[PDB]
Amino acid sequence: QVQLVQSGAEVKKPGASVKVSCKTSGYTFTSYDINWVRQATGQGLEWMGWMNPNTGNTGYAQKFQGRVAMTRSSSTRTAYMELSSLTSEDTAVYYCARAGLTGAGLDDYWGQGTLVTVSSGSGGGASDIQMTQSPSSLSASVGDRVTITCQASQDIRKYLNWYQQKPGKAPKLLIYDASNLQTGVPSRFSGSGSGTDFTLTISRLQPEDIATYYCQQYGDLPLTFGGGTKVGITGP
Amino acid sequence: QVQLVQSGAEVKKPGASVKVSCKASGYDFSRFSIHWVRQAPGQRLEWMGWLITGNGDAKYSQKFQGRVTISRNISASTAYMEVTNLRSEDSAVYYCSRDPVAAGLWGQGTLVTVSILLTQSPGTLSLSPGERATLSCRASQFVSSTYLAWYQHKPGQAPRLLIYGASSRATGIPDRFSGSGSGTDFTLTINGLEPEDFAVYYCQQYGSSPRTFGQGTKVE
Amino acid sequence: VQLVESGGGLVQPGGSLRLSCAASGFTFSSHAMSWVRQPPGKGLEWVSSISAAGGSTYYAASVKGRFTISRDNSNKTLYLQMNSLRAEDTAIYYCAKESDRVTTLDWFDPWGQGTLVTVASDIQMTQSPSSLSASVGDRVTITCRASQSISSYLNWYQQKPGQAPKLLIYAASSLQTGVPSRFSGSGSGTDFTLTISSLQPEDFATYYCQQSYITPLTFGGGTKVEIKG
Amino acid sequence: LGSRRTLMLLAQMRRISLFSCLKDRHDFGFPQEEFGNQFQKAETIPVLHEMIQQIFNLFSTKDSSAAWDETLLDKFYTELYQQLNDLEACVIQTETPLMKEDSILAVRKYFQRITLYLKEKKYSPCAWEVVRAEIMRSFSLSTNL
Repeated sequence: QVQLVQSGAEVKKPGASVKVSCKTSGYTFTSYDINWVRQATGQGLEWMGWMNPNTGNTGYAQKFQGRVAMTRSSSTRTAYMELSSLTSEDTAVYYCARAGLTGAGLDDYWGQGTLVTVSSGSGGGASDIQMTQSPSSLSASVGDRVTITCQASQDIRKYLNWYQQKPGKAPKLLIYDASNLQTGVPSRFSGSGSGTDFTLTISRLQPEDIATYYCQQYGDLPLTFGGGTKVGITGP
Repeated sequence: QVQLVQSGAEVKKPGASVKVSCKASGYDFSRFSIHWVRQAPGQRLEWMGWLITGNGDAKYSQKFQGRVTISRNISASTAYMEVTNLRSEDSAVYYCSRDPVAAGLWGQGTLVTVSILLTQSPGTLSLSPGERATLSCRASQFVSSTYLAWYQHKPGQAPRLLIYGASSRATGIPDRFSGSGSGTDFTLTINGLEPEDFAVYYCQQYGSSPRTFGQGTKVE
Repeated sequence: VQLVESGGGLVQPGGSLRLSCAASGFTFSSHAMSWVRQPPGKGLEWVSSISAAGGSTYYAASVKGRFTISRDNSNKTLYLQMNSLRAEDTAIYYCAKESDRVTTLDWFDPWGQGTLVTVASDIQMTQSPSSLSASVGDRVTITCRASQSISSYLNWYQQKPGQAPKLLIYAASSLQTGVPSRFSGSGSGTDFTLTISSLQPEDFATYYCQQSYITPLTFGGGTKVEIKG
Repeated sequence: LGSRRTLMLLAQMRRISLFSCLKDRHDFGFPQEEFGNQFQKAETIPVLHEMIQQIFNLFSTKDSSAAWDETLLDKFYTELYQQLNDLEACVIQTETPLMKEDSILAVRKYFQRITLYLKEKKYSPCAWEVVRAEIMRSFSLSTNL
């Protein structure tokens, strides 16, 4: 089985550095890029950068350039992300992610997360692609068809993923390439849309779907996630 | 390197039996099937049968049923073909070949000197270097586009496969061999006649059993 | 070569209708066939294609799951079953013969007279300009841009008011038999051009480009060539 | 198992990341409909045979030999050869009117687009990575992996 096991919880002072490790197992380390995504307390998913474990190539989001360094140790089958000059805004769960079938891009493989706490918010750049996900939260009853929209500032053809993130867990990929259903993900989760309008649709709402949903794009860098929709069920 | 080496030529009396060996090297013997094809002098190719080196199942062409036995030695990675009740008509070069037609793996042949209608048109055609040979192959029954092949049968040597799957060039075959065709009317094309191109080309079908062959088009 | 469409009519939203296209003058069983529609006052839109022997079918995203293309090679007839009809489906439906046994890397020729029915792709085709004014004798240039490389798989069609489209150029530059030498096509990859060296009175028409690189097959917005004041 | 080993070798062949080639991404229009539903796998044997033969042809060109590691390419050919053998052995051991000749032609046209793309892009490292990733996708789809 493909497994990404990350280092434990960290508590650092402001100005200090933190190095998170991601040890891989199951299938050749060198063939798949490792991406790093963080998620601050009460925030959405934020892409930090990527590293090709074959050659060592790295790309970072502008927000983290000069502060973040992604490394790998082939001998140990382990990737690393180091964040320097930590500030209070850097307190987040850091996740590593293995690349999909193409050996590049974000996928269903994710580490467990690493809590970096800086004891004494989200968003990219002006020109970055905007994933405007609506609504931010909805509350339908069991059985209702939940309809979620995701809007893009630029035409990204079909380079979109739809993730379901449960509380305290890593995100699970539901739909890849805007409309293909991920294996194992129940058929009732629909992927629809092309270009600048996308729409995920959970049909028979079952309580095991109560989670926050995001739309990650890959039609240009950096990778931008949607706002998020907290789907919840309404009782008496 | 991957190689298929056959036993030396044998001379037999009528009524006797002959056993041809085919030693394989460079690959895992049990992973591929071995076919046996013969060619009488001045005649076309004739499929005899196939054998799966893993379990040992064999299938023979109707003409050889009861006369031929195809066996293997897994320890020595050698395939064997034995023919009984030999006659003057069995005087032919016998070839062993590995099953993936795109691989083009064949033995050097073994001449036993004993003392789907594929209509390849034309039979012989002369030309000079710098011309376009428009060879043709037609089938009686419907042959799948994927199962048509083209070979360059040099004198006495194994047939050098050029086009497998009616349009794909094998590794080594130059881009001048623009072989087309699909369905029942297939074609072999040569753009610009190189001096070394002169040989008798064959069209094979590897779809339904038995695997049939064309007469052969002589380029001179 | 003739293609005769029938079965068109007024239908209620949600209802169903079956269109027919009777073919003659050619080997129907050896050619793939397509349905192309044209909403009132709008451009051409590829609907569906079926292979020569009927085993392979392709549909535009807007009709997938609602429409079904089928064919009877014995009776030389093409069919289009339209279910769950919407106001969006209101259009003149044309059947067209494709040059090969299967779709892609081909062209539509000829087209039927059309039948009236009254109730997206990742390759965008941009035509420029949307309309142009020209005098008899003028050199006319129409451009067509593809969102990605389509090699040389671009066709040009001429459509006069109240008439069905007609093939002018196939495979970016090949002139169709019977089309005057004043028409010429050029380009490869993403940029293509249709040129009329000296405009004649019979050339005032709407011109459309069409990519045949991959399915869904798509048409440009169209360029109306009009008189000059 | 054999299909997984083919993909393993094609994944190992990867030299550069597709993330460095995002502007060279291209839609080749893989004819997914020609491989039908997973229930009609017997009828898709000749189509799958053509697909594997076309993958072999694409990766055995002079340009492919220059672009990819020889050791990995040889192991890749071995795996493709094994898959072709299994298909041929089954055919030797059909009643469709077209014999899915239309489907085989659609597969050929798809590989023709890949060939034209590589030529247009002058066999650049990015063009080869886009093609390698496309074959990873289409091969998994054709084998219902």
